[PDB]
Amino acid sequence: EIFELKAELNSDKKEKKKEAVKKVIASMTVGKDVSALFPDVVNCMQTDNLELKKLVYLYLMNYAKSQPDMAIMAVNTFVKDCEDPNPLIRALAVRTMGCIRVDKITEYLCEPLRKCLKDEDPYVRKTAAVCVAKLHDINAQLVEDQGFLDTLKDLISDSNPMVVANAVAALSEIAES
Amino acid sequence: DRKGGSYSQAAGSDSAQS
Amino acid sequence: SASAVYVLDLKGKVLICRNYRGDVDMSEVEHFMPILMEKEEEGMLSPILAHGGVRFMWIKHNNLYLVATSKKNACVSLVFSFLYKVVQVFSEYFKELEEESIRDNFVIIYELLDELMDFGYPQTTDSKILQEYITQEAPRPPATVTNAVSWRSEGIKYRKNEVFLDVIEAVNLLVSANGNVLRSEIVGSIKMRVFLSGMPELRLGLNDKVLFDNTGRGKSKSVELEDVKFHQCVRLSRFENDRTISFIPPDGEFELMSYRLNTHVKPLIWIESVIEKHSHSRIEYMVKAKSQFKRRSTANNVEIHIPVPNDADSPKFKTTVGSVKWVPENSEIVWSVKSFPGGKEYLMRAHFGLPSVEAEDKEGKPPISVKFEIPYFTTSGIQVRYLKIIEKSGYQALPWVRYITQNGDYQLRTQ
Amino acid sequence: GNIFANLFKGLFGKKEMRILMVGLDAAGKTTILYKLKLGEIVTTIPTIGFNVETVEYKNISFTVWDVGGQDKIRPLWRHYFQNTQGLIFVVDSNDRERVNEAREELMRMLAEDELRDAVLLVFANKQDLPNAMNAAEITDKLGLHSLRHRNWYIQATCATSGDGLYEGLDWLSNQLRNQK
Ligand SMILES: Nc1nc2c(ncn2[C@@H]2O[C@H](COP(=O)(O)OP(=O)(O)OP(=O)(O)O)[C@@H](O)[C@H]2O)c(=O)[nH]1
Ligand SMILES: [Mg+2]
Repeated sequence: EIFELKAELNSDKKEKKKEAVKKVIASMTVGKDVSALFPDVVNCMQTDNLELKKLVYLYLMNYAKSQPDMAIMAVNTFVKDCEDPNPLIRALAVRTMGCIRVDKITEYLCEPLRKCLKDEDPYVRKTAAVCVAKLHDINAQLVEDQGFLDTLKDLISDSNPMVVANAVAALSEIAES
Repeated sequence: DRKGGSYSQAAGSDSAQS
Repeated sequence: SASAVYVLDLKGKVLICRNYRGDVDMSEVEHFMPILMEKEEEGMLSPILAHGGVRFMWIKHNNLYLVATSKKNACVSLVFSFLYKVVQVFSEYFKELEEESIRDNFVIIYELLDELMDFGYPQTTDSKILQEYITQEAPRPPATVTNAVSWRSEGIKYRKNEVFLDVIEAVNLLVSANGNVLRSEIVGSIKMRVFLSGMPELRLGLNDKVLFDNTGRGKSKSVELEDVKFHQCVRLSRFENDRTISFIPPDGEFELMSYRLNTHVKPLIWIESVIEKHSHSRIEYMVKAKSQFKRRSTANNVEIHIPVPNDADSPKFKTTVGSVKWVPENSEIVWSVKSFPGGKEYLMRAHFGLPSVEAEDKEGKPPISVKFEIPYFTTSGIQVRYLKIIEKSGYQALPWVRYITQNGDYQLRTQ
Repeated sequence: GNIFANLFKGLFGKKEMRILMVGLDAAGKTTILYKLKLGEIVTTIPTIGFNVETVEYKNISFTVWDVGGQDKIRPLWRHYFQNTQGLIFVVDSNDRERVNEAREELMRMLAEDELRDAVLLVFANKQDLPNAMNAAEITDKLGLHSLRHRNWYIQATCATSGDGLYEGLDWLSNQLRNQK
């Protein structure tokens, strides 16, 4: 069971890796405590197919507070994914970075947030605006030190009305607290 | 045909209002 | 400001959960079922629950209740709108709303939940637009979401340019037991299935009372809609300036405009019902239905629901026209009529048995509901005048529209 | 059973093999991996996590898993020891004070009973400054000859130029593959 799943996830075949990821997602959704296998799925993270990357990101987000120590092995992957040409991959990475409830992980994520703040893609801009609000809610002092208030203020005065609305919502949420 | 009233073509604009 | 969007089941099991803010522990969902049971059992059950400092506001779907936990003073209206958008997206993607698809469409469901809302703030809600980025069977996101026009994908091409409209009428009448109508509201519904090539900018034109008065033609038949609600494609500024309805129709069927005004005309159907219920011996149903609608119109599938006794058994029906059936599941006389010519008069004489032993508790007086649906009938008198289909490429459109009249909240209070 | 498909695959090349990338931070590991994969000197930020890539040469897909030399990541090398067939060690001759730390880390990594079939692969990195030692002084200091039942090979590669990469690849192929 668990050993077979770990062996399947530690294989070199993508056809078995996708099935293992789907089974792990179903077990977590079915109500199975799969947080013990978080380090095993860490190796099978950098994959070309976006179908397994989303599942891995969701598992990490759902298994971030449970194993914060084992989550230290994902900063490099997030940094690498924060520069992919595809806007969808960058948006997913930005969303997953802000969803990680790790006190030792948000400190190193300031650079990707600053890089994605001025992204040309409106989806990337919206993802960065959401991640800024998430980080400010998680750590207001880190957000203030990073100087994201000035970037957020200039977001409303730019193009991309969806991105402007997202920035306004993030600023309202930050000012609410 | 179709239940609920047969479909009818619509105009383009108020021709009598210029 | 939802903290976690979760989907439960009829047994209290959470089919799927999607945390948005993470400020609420995932173990609070366990107390939602007992809290709902206590509220329902004491009459305090409400769609917005409260587990201490965390509020569980959600609505009941076809098979599961989409309860979304929240902790701060978030907008309950925003949460309800997000839940409605999610339900609409699921209906567009999944033809059925049951547990069979939750456990079978999790791969696409998780992706849709992640993409729809981030940090409790939704960003995309168009099923047609979202279908180009999340599929269950991924390229860059379409420019429609980034562009202002988020309800009309560019580059759509079709062999023909045919748009079918639907002027659906909802006749809602609240007739009191004294025989007078209290609430008589008719809500218009203009639903169009736009199927054209490109991104045409529809310019809908009708014989509106306000428009006729502004143009100076306030003397002909004009519909005086108390409330006119345009869709997302309809530009609010254009309608506010000079009643100009200019918008880009979407690709498929969608609700463009929904008129809503009170009606001061006589009911299209007059129902004269009598109840000669003897004391535990017998009962009589002298129901007479008179069609006050125009004779040229026929009410297809007339269904006048007559609430019969709950414990009535061995009934005999003496009617004139139409099929009358008593459904034990519903406990009422279904006055089913296939075609009802305008001005028709149907008389019925009910006769059913009753047990000698009286009922332990009262059951109330359910109202009599008519399910008449007469197409090609416009009671409000509103007629479509024009529909300006303009395209940059240039094409000859063939718009179509149909008028269907049905019974909405046409319930008649019993005596 | 029939092995006709295996023979047909081996007639045109079927073996791929694996490889590991370990060493101290700022040891030229990322640059070496980039040169092996692409062939250019790419400047990158320090490896907080790890880098995974593959190299296709001589009909063998040499998959390389770069591992950083961070203090908090030094004990994390045991995660890659499972299902690992190769291992390449990159030395840092430009850090005299870090030479002892690198030798201690290599000795600790060599003291695992699970990683026994992985032959030694010593790469002389930072072969561009006059202060760099030869291919024997570093080995003598590290005592690579005292590794019983371990096949070590010292090769000097210049990060700026890339010379010696072909010789190291040929030596690795000869050590891994024992056929014609
Ligand atoms: N100019 C120059 N610098 C070199 C050379 N060899 C190694 N370096 C230094 O070594 C570092 C190598 O970093 P990377 O190749 O990106 O990755 P790494 O070797 O794993 O180092 P970390 O990322 O810190 O773990 C560079 O930043 C250089 O400063 C060389 O031949 N020329
Ligand atoms: Mg490196």
